[PDB]
Amino acid sequence: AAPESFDEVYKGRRIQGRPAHEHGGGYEVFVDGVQLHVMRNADGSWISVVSHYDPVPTPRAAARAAVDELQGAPLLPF
Amino acid sequence: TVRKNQATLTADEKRRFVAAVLELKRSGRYDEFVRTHNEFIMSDTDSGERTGHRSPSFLPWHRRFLLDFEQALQSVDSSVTLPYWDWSADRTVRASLWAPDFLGGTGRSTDGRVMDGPFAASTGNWPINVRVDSRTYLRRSLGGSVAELPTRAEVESVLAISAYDLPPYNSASEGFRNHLEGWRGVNLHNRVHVWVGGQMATGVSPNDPVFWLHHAYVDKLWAEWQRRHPDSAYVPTGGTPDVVDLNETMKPWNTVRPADLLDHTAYYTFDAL
Ligand SMILES: [Cu+2]
Ligand SMILES: [Cu+2]
Repeated sequence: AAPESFDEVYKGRRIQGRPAHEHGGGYEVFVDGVQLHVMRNADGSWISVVSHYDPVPTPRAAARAAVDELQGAPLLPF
Repeated sequence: TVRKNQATLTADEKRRFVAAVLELKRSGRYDEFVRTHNEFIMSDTDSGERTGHRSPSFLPWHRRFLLDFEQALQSVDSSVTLPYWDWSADRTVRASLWAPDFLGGTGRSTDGRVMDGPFAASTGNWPINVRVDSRTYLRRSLGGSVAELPTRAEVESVLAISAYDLPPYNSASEGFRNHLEGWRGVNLHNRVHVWVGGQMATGVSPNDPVFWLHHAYVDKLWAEWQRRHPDSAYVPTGGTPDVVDLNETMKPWNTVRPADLLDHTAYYTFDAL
């Protein structure tokens, strides 16, 4: 049972999330329109491929962590 | 073939290790290791097939991956072996690991760019090609995202756990493998990736050469655990969906099993165990 969708501007960038060589994602996240691979762990936390070792509670938190990691840089698609 | 603590390498050993890594990068071989790891990182899932991570095969898979990489190093310079980083001992930004004659140091605060050492982008010798964050320079923020590396006392607490792994054989498990990996508990291996920051904190973490020294120490700790618990061995031992059982083969190689990898001494020894 997937998290709610979201859409906001965070540190100047548009982050979006929605229920839906990589895994089976039941949830999609985008940073300025580029898909960010994210994953849910057994305990309900989330990670993304630009912060894979640091679980955060929600997909929005994972999108925000990716924006923080990117420091303005465009995301490349997976 | 002896794996040595990085802190003990001679100047000649550091020079030869660096040169062999830079040749693997130059020739294109290095980036394919980064790519393989990223594919597993992105595919292993707690409710589905899982081989490289978040699963009992985290340890033998990384053992074989590091052996593949060491063999490639040895194809450039047969004297080179993988050193290990005891991050419980060498825990500050001042460790010689991070000196300009070895891996170089932390990234600058503006954009995390590493500015010294052989892998700094300014050398022209370490392009970041396999990437998700679009920038093409090595980045680090040592101690940025988490204040401290694990301590010896924390490592000891994990080494004392008797069971290798437990159902559900994923990031929710109790047992040694998942505590060493770090998804539960005081957190060893995951926290080191987070502590280094930059590419080491991502799905393309072998872009940083410290990846290999981190995992060589994680691999050493598995060997130490085995010595502490000679009545404990790899599980599961057959018929487990989505999980590599003891005598099942492992992707991507398909021709090796966890069983073939439990005893490191068939391949290398440590300076001290
Ligand atoms: Cu890994
Ligand atoms: Cu790792």
